[PDB]
This record gives sequence, structure tokens and C-alpha cells, in this order.
Amino acid sequence: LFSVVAFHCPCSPARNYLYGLAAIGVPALVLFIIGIILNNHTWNLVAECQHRRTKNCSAAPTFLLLSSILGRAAVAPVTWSVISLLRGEAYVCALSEFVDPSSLTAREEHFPSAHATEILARFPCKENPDNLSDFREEVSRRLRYESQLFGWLLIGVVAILVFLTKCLKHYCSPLSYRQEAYWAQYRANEDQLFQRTAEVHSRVLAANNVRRFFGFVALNKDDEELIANFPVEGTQPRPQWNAITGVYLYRENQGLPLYSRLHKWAQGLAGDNVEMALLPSALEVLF
Amino acid sequence: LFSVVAFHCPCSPARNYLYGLAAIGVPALVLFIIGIILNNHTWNLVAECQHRRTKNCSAAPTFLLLSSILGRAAVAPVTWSVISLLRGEAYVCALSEFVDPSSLTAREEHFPSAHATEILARFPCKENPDNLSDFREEVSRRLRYESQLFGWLLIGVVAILVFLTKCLKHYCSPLSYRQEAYWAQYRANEDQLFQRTAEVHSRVLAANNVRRFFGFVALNKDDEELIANFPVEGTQPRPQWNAITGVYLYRENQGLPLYSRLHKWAQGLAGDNVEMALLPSALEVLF
Amino acid sequence: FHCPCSPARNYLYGLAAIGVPALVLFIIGIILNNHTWNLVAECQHRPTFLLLSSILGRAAVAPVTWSVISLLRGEAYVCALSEFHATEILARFPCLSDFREEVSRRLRYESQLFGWLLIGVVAILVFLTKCLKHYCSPLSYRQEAYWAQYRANEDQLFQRTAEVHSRVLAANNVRRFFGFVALNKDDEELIANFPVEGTQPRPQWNAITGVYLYRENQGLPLYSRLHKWA
Amino acid sequence: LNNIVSSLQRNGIFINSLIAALTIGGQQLFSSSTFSCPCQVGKNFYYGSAFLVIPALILLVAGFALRSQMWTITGEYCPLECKLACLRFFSITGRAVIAPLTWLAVTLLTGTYYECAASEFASVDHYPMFDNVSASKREEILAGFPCCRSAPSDVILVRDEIALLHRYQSQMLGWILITLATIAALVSCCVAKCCSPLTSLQHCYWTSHLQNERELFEQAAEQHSRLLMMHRIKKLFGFI
Amino acid sequence: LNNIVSSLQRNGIFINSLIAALTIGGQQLFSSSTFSCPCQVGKNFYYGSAFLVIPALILLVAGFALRSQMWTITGEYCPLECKLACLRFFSITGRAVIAPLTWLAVTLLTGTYYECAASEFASVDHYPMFDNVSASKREEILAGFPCCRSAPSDVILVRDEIALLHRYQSQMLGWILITLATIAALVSCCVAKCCSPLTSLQHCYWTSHLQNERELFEQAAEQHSRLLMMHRIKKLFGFIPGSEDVKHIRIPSCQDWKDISVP
Amino acid sequence: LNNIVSSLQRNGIFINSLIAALTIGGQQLFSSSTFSCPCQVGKNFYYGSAFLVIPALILLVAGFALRSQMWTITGEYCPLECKLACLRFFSITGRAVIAPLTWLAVTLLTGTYYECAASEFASVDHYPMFDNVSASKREEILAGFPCCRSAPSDVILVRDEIALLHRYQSQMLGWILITLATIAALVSCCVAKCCSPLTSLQHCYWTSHLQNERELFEQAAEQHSRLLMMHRIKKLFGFIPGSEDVKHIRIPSCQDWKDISVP
Ligand SMILES: CCCCCCCCCCCC(=O)OC[C@H](COP(=O)(O)OCC[N+](C)(C)C)OC(=O)CCCCCCCCCCC
Ligand SMILES: CCCCCCCCCCCC(=O)OC[C@H](COP(=O)(O)OCC[N+](C)(C)C)OC(=O)CCCCCCCCCCC
Repeated sequence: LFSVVAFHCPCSPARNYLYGLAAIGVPALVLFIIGIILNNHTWNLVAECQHRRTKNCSAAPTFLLLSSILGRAAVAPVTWSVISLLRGEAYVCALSEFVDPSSLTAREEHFPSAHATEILARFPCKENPDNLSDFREEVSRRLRYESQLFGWLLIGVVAILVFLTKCLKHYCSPLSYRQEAYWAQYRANEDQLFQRTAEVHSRVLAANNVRRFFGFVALNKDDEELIANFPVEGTQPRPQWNAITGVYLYRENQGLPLYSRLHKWAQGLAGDNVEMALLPSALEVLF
Repeated sequence: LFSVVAFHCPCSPARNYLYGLAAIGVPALVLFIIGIILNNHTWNLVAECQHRRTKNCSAAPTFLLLSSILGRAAVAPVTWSVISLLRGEAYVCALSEFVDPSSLTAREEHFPSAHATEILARFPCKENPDNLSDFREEVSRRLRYESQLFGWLLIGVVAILVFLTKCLKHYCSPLSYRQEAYWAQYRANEDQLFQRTAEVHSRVLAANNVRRFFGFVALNKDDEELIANFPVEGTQPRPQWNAITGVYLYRENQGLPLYSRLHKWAQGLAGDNVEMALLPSALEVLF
Repeated sequence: FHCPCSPARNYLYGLAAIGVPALVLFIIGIILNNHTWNLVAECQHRPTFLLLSSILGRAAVAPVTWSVISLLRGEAYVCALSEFHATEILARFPCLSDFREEVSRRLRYESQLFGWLLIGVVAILVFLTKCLKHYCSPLSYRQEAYWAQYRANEDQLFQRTAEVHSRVLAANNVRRFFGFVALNKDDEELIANFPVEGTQPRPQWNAITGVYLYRENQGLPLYSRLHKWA
Repeated sequence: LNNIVSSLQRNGIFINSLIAALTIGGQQLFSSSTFSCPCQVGKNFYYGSAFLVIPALILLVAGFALRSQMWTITGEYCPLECKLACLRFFSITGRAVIAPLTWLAVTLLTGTYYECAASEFASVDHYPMFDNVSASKREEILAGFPCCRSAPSDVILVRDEIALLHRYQSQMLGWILITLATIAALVSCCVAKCCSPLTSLQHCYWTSHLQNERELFEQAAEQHSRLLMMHRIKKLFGFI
Repeated sequence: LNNIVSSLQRNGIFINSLIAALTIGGQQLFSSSTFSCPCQVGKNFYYGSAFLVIPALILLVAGFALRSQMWTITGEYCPLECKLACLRFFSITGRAVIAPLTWLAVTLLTGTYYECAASEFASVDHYPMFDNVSASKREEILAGFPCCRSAPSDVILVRDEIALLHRYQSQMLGWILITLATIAALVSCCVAKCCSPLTSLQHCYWTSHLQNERELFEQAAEQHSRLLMMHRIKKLFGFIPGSEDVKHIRIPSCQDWKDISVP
Repeated sequence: LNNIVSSLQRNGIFINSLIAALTIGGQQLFSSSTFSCPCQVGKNFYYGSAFLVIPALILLVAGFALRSQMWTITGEYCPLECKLACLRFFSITGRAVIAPLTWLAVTLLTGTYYECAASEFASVDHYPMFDNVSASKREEILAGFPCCRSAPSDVILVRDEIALLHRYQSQMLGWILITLATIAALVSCCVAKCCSPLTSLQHCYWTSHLQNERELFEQAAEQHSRLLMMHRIKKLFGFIPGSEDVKHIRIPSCQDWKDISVP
């Protein structure tokens, strides 16, 4: 529920800004992590640093993609820190103990100087003396001003940055803006179909193994059509799979574009030692 | 939801007017940015300077199009800032500290001269002296008058501007409004077919590449029709894509009008060195 | 609504509150029509007061009613007269009981005395002006009815004319790029139904656009510039 | 049910009945909206005279302007043909002037419009208190009391009898005007049944032919244009 | 259900009941809205007399004039023919007069019109307190007490009594009128059953013939007019209205438009 | 469901019940609204007598009059035919007289009309308090107390007694009337089962035949009128009304309109 994740300000000195940092930074940290995990463009980058094992690719291609990973990942932390600031509860809690008594106004000098830190820190929790009520409301509007000002400024910077990157991304892109639209349409169609056939190819392969065990497979109406229409003969080799996973930056062959590593592999432009073998070489098997 | 997106005046001198600027100007600014991004005319304008890299186009062709895009996307800021001025909260909050107590009338001069700015600042937040409630009501109806007076004028100004461009467009344009209506139909409807074919071409291209991987493609009921009806062989080169990207201004050939760059390229009026190749020259490949 | 009772400044608020919104609405109506832009085509290309006043009054209906509904409330006029040191107190009535109420009766009397003057002008305009124009014109209402319906039906057919022909031309351009068109089932027979032979040059479009006033020859009536084009 | 409504619409009795109802409804709202019985000492009869006559005659102009039969009458007028125009004018007239008499009757039976109009014309000879030999304050207070001035000065007895005498005279006028209008409607109806060359059944036939003739020609005129555009488009781009 | 409603409409009884109910509602609304019962010392009997009689006359004239049968009878007037015309005029007389009679009966039952109309004609010789030897204050107080002048000065009880008397008298008058009306109706029917040349079967047949003939004549006239104009337009524009004109088009000249301008 | 309702309307019991209910409701509303029990000392019996008797006669005359067969019966009156006419009049008498007796019974059982009617006819010899040697104030107070003048001056008990007495008498009359009517009804129906020549089953069939021939004759007369009128149109304009008249158009001359002016 919301009450479980609700904000409860600890009206204590040198304590509330720790909580405000944790109650806001951690939910921003998690949403930043989730953006990285769900994005596919980071795993092929990880796969890139895995298979090469030599740092063959330079830093320039990596930097332009790491920005793409972090650029899309950072939407959720930003739109979460935006709303938290616009609420103002987190900021007034955190900076209540740093309000200057000298800067306090709208009231005569009735603000006690005995425990300035202690008295100020309890303002958010309405635990304020009646002689200090105007002082409490003065802080309640002063700190909320800085909270919302930073809230609109952070939207302003982000909205400018989104405009700034996209303007420069098109300008520095060797391709036109309409071929990238076609390229974006192909990559969506390649991934949609590839995941569709992967489910079907696995199911037909799994059904062939289950048939070998029991002698028959209990298949519904739709699963019957898959076996008849789409028959498989064997599994794809590991190097074939490794030749389509990774990072690809618009390589072109004979004046004709290639849009993905799967497209590049299908043109034959991608492809002694035995690895992770179940059993040793046939010469060793004999003995 | 609506509570977060609201105005909350911080009653403080030299601090209330900054909030009015940010809480109103930034929402206007972001809404301005959204319109610029979504409009396609800016990207082909960017693509114009992208491909030439030589400043072939003069200032006059860019002068109209640069203003054309900004004005068409400025609809969101005006329809927002009008509402803020109609409410009047931003203007009364921003100009509260600039109200001259001398100009206040309809009452005996009960306003103290000790801190005139401080007292006037706290009027919007209901922190107003009862003996100055009329002064609050005087200022409340004074600045709110100015908020709407600029608000109504701004609605008038845009209406005059919208008249001025549309009236001046027909007179200065070399084409009749009826023909331009036909031309506007072409551009707004050719792109509907061009984007529809790109999805089908990509889907066929994606299907022709997944088949090379697994040996079969799992296609939906509609998708088999696309493969049978539109079987593709290869792709279109990058220069062929560059010939249909950019700004077009009613170029005519032999008395037959051309309506778009794609039409211009179709007639053949738009179209050795190897760039961004996957692999080097075939002479180097042999070694 | 908001009624700023400040002295020496309410009259500016009153004028802006009834005048600016009225003219803006007169604007939106005249964008919405297409007949006004027809005269723009003729004047740029090259006895025309009859049409100019006709189109202007067609879109002037809604700005007037907002002006009339403004004076139905009557608060706009009472502020201007009351404003015109007790003068501020007169302006501060809406926001000495006998003197303040003495003028207030005159304010509402003056405010209502102007509202029906406009309604008289509209009543005179809609009645008197409409008969004098139609009586003087030699064309009968049956001729006029065929005139308005000729233009009204031709644009609807022309837009249907333009839409189908444009889809034939555009699909030819797309096929030049990819090699096929992702046309739908309805669009499937569209290209085969109408094989276009050529496009219409600029003078052909320019010849049919403009204002036309029965430039008849050979006894066959002509109603629009497109009629004389053929 | 819709067919029944259309048949009722074909009957002018419902049109007149509905028009009177909206005029009464609009009048009752408007009398309490911005009338106020304005208290002008100098010239207050103008306000009452304006509200008594002008709103009524405005709907007369509205009735004439909203009907196209008068347009054909004036075009021909600017014998049997002239005589038929008079009958056509007579039929349009009945629906044209029905609304103002409803407005005139309702306002005058209300009484408030004429009390605030002819108050300055009241006579003070019956009242020994309103001597006022100066001849200045008498007219000031005379235009003052009926508007909003209760004036608790033992003169209120004057204003009720003035109001009651005004109210009574107001009722007699409308009922006489309504009776006069009814007699005028009767005799004009009698003139239209005597001078008309048509019979009691032939006139209905002629009117039926007129109403049937406008619609048939108008729909055929619409078809004639549409059909011509269809060839024009065929000659224009080559499709139908 | 709609057919049942139409059958009830054919019967006159529901129609007269609806007319009476509408008159009752109108009387109640008018009495609630605009009576005000003025005291006008001089002219007060005339106010109530007008409010009692004039609405009855307007209802009578509206009822009689709204029926086209009365117009046809007057046009024929302007033997057997005289008798049939008289019977036809008398047939709708009851529906014509049912509204003003209901108006009058309701007003007399209410008694407020009779109270504000016949107050100045009250008797004062019985009351010694109403001597008023001046012969002037008597009439002003007589006209002024019924309206709003309560004046609880040992006079109200007296005035109350007079009101009661008038109310009582008012009721009687109304009752009497109703009785007479009923009798008149009966004798009228007797004339309708004594001076009528038609037998017990010919009257309904004649009325049905008139109604049916008027309806079929108007429908046939409308059809013939429409048919004549389809032919006129067929001559005019070269094609039949309501048909397909892919065959011939006249393309008329300017002089042709004036030809159809005769009617 | 509608057929069942149409079956029930054929039954006279449901109709008599609906009429009784409407009369009871109307009596209740009239008594609660426009009675007011006037305290006219001089003439107070007239008001109660009118309110008690006159509406009964009005309802009775209405019950006779709105029945169409009454005029036919009177015309025949104006052997076996006489017996049939008398039996038809007796049959309609039940519906004519069901309503006024319901009115009288309800009014008498309620008692207020009788209390306000015969108050001044009461006797004061029982009560020594109403001495009144003057012979004037006694009738004043006697006609004054019943309506609204309670006057709690140790006389109300007597007034109360008087009211009760009158109410009691009123009640008796009502019941007596009921009883009398009932006996009359019985013997009346007995006469219809003795003087009539037809049998028990022959009468019901005969009435059904009468209703059927009347309705069918009216419909046939209307249809014959329609056939005649339409024949007149096909003769005049040359086409059948409501048919495809695209064949010929007469275009009659001016004189032809006078031809159809005969009826
Ligand atoms: C709930 C919705 C609310 C509306 C606001 C969110 C809109 C979401 C859609 C636009 C975002 C987007 O997609 O941004 C895209 C770009 C990425 O550019 P790139 O690295 O070149 O990737 C190339 C583009 N790709 C990914 C399509 C291939 O982002 C940025 O550069 C910045 C993102 C803004 C947040 C982080 C700003 C910097 C940190 C903060 C500094 C104070
Ligand atoms: C959310 C919708 C609500 C409805 C109300 C708005 C209607 C929108 C559609 C009609 C208006 C429109 O789009 O105007 C369009 C024109 C653009 O003219 P251009 O620059 O030559 O562009 C060429 C026209 N093209 C793009 C079609 C080729 O605008 C203008 O001239 C200016 C915009 C007016 C607002 C900003 C004023 C200037 C900034 C502020 C200065 C004080």
C-alpha cells in the first residue's frame, strides 16, 4: 500500500536529512537499476566485453552506447525525484534543521535561541509551540519554495537535455532521419519474429524429445499445427548463436545496408578446437 | 494527482516573483519543447544542414521554415500561459512586493511604513492584517486586473498573428489555395502509405532473415499474406534514402508539378567512393 | 467574475472584457470559412462589395451574441459610468448609502439603454439590408439557390476528386521506392479503377480558382470559375 | 410518434401556442432580470414606452425576416396574381403578428411596465397632501416613489391607489386590445373568405399545390446540379 | 395503446373532460398569479365583472372560431339544406361552450371573484354600526375592507359575516347556473331529436361521410398537385423528379426560369 | 393482458366499480376543498340540501345523457317492440343510477353535509340552557355552533350531543337508502326476468347481436362513404386516390370545382 511506502518525517536533528536521502535516493536507485536490467542494449554490451576478451573495440563506440543505456534508464529516477520534490515533504523535512533563525521574519524576535537545532527540526511534525506558529508557517513556505523551484528547474534541464541530445543525435548521425525510422521498424520486427520462432522452435524440439520418451505427445489443437507445419532437425551450433549477439553499428556491404547482426550473419559475412564437450574425443572414447 | 500540479505562492520578498517565473515559465517551456520534437518538419530541416555541410541554401528559404516550425509548436505555451494569467495567482504573487502603498486608495492610510514589502508579500497566503484586509482586497483586485488584462491582450495578439500569417500566406504563395489543399492532401496522405509499406517491407525482410537462422518462420494469420503478396529480395541503398529526406519547395519540371522529394526522386531528377563499409576494398580482402 | 473596482482603471478593464473577446471570436469564425480566402486568390491574381459584406456577416453572428450577452449582465457598463475623492467611492460601490445608490440606479438604466440599441442594429441589418441586396440583383432566388448549391456540391466532389486521385499518384511513388505498396483491400481496386495518365499543371489549377459572377456566353449559364474552365 | 409530431407541426395552431408560451416564459425571466423599474425623475416614460412597444415590434421584424414568402411577394409587387398575393400576405400576417400581442398582453396585465411608464402622468388633484405649489418637488417624488422609494411618510396610501388605479386601467386595455384583435382576426378572416375567388376547398388545393411545388422543384434542382458535377469530374480527371 | 388513445379522441367525452381540466388549471393559475383584489373605492365591481365575464367570452370565441365547420356553414349561408347546416353548426356547439362554462363554474365555486366584485353592493341597513350619516365614508370603507384593509377595530367580525354571506350566495349562483346549463343541454338535444330530418341512422352516416370525404379530398388533391408538378418539372429539366437522370439533361436557358414563375 | 382488460370492460361489474371509485374520490376531494360549511343563520339548510341532492341529479342526468342508445329509445317511443325498448331502457338504467346512489350513500355516511344541512332544525327543549325567551338568539347560536364557532363557554357539550344526534340520523338515512335501493334493484331485475318474452340465454345473444350490428353498420357506413368519395375523385380527376396515378392527369377547369360543391 501507499502507507507502507509513505513518508514519515523524523523530527529530530541531524537525522531527518539522512531519512529524506534514504526515502528518496533508494527508490531512485532501484528505478535506475530496473531501467538497466530490463533494457536489452546493456546485455549485448556485456556480451561484447565477454567474447572479445581483448578489448578490440575502442572507447568511442562504447561511450555512445553507454549513454543510450543510461539515457533511457534515467527516466524513472528523474520522474520520481521530480514528483518527490514537487510534493515538498521530503525537502522541508531534510532542510528544516538548517533554517537560519536570523533569516526568520514575519514575526517579532520571539524565536528561542536555547536549542535552535532541536526546535527547528520538529517543525514538519507540527510539534511547535503556539508562540512559534508564525515562525513554523514561515519555514513551511520558505522551504517548500526551494523544493518546488528545484522541481521545476530539474524538469527544465531534463526537457532541454532531451531536446539537446535528439537535435545533436540527428545532426551527427551519418544516416538520414527517415532511414533510421525504417531501421527502427526493422529491429522491432526482427526481435518480434525472432522471439516468436524461438518459442516455436523450442516447442517442436521439446515435443520431439517427449515423443522419444513416452512414444506420443499430448498436444492441443494449436500445438498440433506447429509440429506439422514447422519441423526441426537439430539445434543451432553455439558459434552461430554467438554471431548474432553483440553490438552493431550500421556496417554496409557493397552499397547495400545491413541493419542487425542477424541480417549481417544471414549474408554470410560473420562466419579444430572443441569446447564444453559432453565426452572426450572419439579416440579417447574407445579406451 | 492534481494537487501536485498546482500553484503555491511563497509569501516572501524578492522570492515570490522567482517562483512565479519558474512555476509558469518552465511549464510553458517544456510544452514548447514537446511540440518541436513531435513535428517532422524540424528533422528534415536539420537533415538539410546535415547533408549539405556547405551552406548551399540561402537565408531566405530557411527564414520562412525556421519561423514556421517554432510558431506551429508554440500553441501549447500560449494555451497554458493564458490559463495562468486568467487565474491571476502567478501575477499577484510575483508583483506583490512591487505594489506601492501610496497608490492604494479607498481607505485611510493604515499601512505601516516599517516593512511595506514584507507585509505586502504575505497577502496572498492569507497572512494579512485584518485592519489591512481592504488593502489586501485592493491589491488582490489590482494585480488580478493586470493579470487578466495582459491575459486578454495575449489572446488578441495570437489571433492577430494567426490572421496575419494565413492572410499573407495565400497572397505570397505562388499556388492557389485549392491546389495547395490538394497538395496538402498529398503530403498528409503519402506519408501514410510510405510508413505502411516500410513496416511491411521490414517484416518481410525480418522474416527472410529469421528463416536463414532457424529454417522456418512463425508468422501470424495476417503475416503469411504479407510474405506471399510482397516478396522482397534486397534493400535500398543509403543514397536512395538521402534523396527523399529534406525540405521541398514546389519544384516544377516541364510544366508537370512535383509535390514531394519522393515524387522528385521517382521521376529520376534526384539521382566510386565507398564509405562506412563493413570490410575494406576487395583488393585488400584478397590479402 | 473578477471586477476590479480600482478608480481610474476599471474603464480599461470594462472595454477589454467585452471588446477583445468579441473580436477574437469574430476571428475564429472567419478562419473557419473558406469563402474569404477565395477573394484573396482573386485579388492577388488581379463591383465586389456585394460579396465582401456577405461573407463578413456570415461569420459575425457569434461575436455579436457574446457582446449582447455581455450587456445582459450589465456589470460592464455600470463600472465605466461609476468611475467617471468620492469618485473612487463610486468605483468602490460594486466591491453614504443614498448618494451611492442614487448613481447606481442610473448606471443600470444607462447600461440597459445601450443593449437594445445593438439589437435594433442587428434587427435592422438582418431585415433591411437582406431585401435590398436581393431585390437589386437580377438573379432570382431559384437562380441563387442553384448558384449556392453548385458551389457547395462541387467542393465536396472536388475533395472526393482530389483524395482518390492523390492516392493513385502517391502509391505510384511508393512503389518506385520499395517495389510494392501496402495498400488495403479498399485501396486494392483504387489503382486499377483509375489509371492516371498525367498530372494537372499549375495554370490548370490557377484557371479554376477565383471569384465568379455569371460571366455567361452563348446562352449557357456559368456559375463558378470552374464552370468557365471547361 | 415522430410522424404524429410532424402532422402537428403542419398545423399552425401549435406554432402559435408554442410561440406564445416561449414569449411568456422569456418575459417573466426578463422582467425580473434587468428591468428594475428605473427611477428616472426626468424622462422615465421613455424606458416604459421602449419596453412596452419595442420588444413586441422586434419580433414582428423577426417574423417577417424569417419567412421567404414575403420575398416573392415584394419582388412581384416592385388582377388574380395581385389578389393571390393578398391572401398569401394574410396567411403570413396571422403568424407574423401573433407574438407581439402575446407580449403586449402579458406585460400590460403584469402592470409593472405601465406603472413605471405613466407614473409621471398621474394626477394629484384627488390628494390634498400633494399640493406642492412650487411645482418642482411634486414631480421629483412622483417619479421617485413607484420605482423603489417606499417613503414611509404617511404618503404610501397614495402609491397603492395609484398602483391599483394603474393596474386596473392596465387590465382593461389588454382585454380590449385582445377583443379588438379577435374581431380584427374575424373580419379579416371574413374578407379572405369572400373576396377570394377560390372556394372553401379550392383554396386548400391551391395552397397544397404551392407547398408541393416548392419542394419538388428544389429537390430536382439539387439533383440537376449534382449530376452536372459528376460529368464535370468525369471530364476533369476521368472518373465518375 | 396509441390506437386506443385515438379511439378515445374520436369520442368527444375525453376531449371535453380534457378541455374542462385545462380550463380549471388555467383558472387556478390565473387566480394564484394575478388577482390582487384591488379596493378602488370608485371602480371595483367592474374589475371582478371583467375577470368573471371576459375570459368566458374569449373562451367562447376561441372555441367557436377554431372549428372550420362553422366557417363552412357561414360560407354556405353567405329546407333540407338549412336543417342540415343548423344541425352541423349545433354539433360542435357543446365542445365550443364547454370551456367557458367550466371557467364560470370554477370561478363561482371559488367565490373570490364574486367577493371582489359584489362587495360594494352589500347591504348596510341591517348593521347599525354602518350608519355613516355622512353618506361618504360608508362607501369608501365598504370598498376598502374586502381587499387588504383588515383594521381590527371591532369591525372585522362584521365584515367577516358579509364575506360569508357573499360566499354562500356565490355558491348558490354557481349551482343554479350549472343546473340551468344542464337543462338547456337536454332541451337542445330534444331539438336535435325533434327538428332533425335524419332518422336514428342517417346522422352518423352523414357525419362520417363529411369527415371521410374531406379527408380523401385533401389527400387526393395533394397527390394530384404533386403529380402535376412532377410532370411540370419533367418538361422543365428534362427528367422526372424522383427518378434517375442519367439519360437526358435539359440545361435550361435564362428565359426558361421565368416560365415557371406564373404561379 | 390488453385482451383480458377488454374482456373485463365487457363485464359490467368492473365498470360499475370504477364509476363508484371515481365518485367516492370526487366526493372526498370536493368535501375537503369546496364545502367550508357556511354559518348563514337565515339560510343554512339550502347549502347542505344543494350539496347533498343537486350533484346526485347532475350525475344521474349525465349517466342517462352520455349513453347514445337513450336518444334512440326516446325516438322509438316518440307489443314486443315496446317490451324490447323498455328492457333496453331498464338495462341502461343500472349504469345511469349506479353513480348518484353511490354519491348519496357516501355523503350520508360521511355525515358532514347532513350536519351542516339540518342544524337549525334541531330541538332545544331537551336542554334548559337554550331558553331564549326572545326567540332570536337561539337560532343564531344554533346555526352558528356547527360550522366553526366552538365557543368553549360550557355549551360545547350540548353542541357535541347535537352533532352526534344528527350524525346518527344521517347514518341511518344512508343505510336505509342503500337498503331501499337494494330491494328496488332486486324486484327491478325480477321484473326484467318476468315481463321479458326472451329467455335467459336469448337476451344475452340478442344484446350481443345489437352491439355487433350497430358497430358493423357504423363501419360499413364509413366504408361506403369512402367508396363513394373515391368514386367521385376517379370521376373528377381521372385517377383513384392513393394509387399510382402516373397514367393520366385531368387538369380540371374552373367550373369543375363547383361540381363537387353540391354536398
Ligand atoms: C512519465 C513520462 C514523463 C515525461 C518525461 C520523460 C520522457 C521520456 C522520453 C524521452 C527520454 C528518452 O528517451 O531520452 C532519450 C535520450 C537518449 O539519448 P542517447 O543516449 O543518444 O540515446 C539515443 C536514443 N535511443 C535510446 C532511442 C537510441 O535521453 C537522454 O539523452 C537524456 C534522458 C533524460 C533523463 C536524463 C538526463 C540527464 C541526467 C539528469 C541531469 C540533471
Ligand atoms: C491546442 C489547440 C487549441 C486551439 C487554439 C489554437 C489553434 C491552433 C491552430 C491555429 C494556430 C496555428 O497553428 O497557427 C500557425 C501559425 C504558424 O505560422 P508560421 O510560423 O508561418 O508557420 C507556417 C504554417 N505551417 C506550419 C502550416 C506551414 O502560427 C503563428 O503564426 C504563430 C503561432 C501563434 C502563437 C505564438 C505567437 C508567437 C509567440 C508569442 C509572441 C508574444
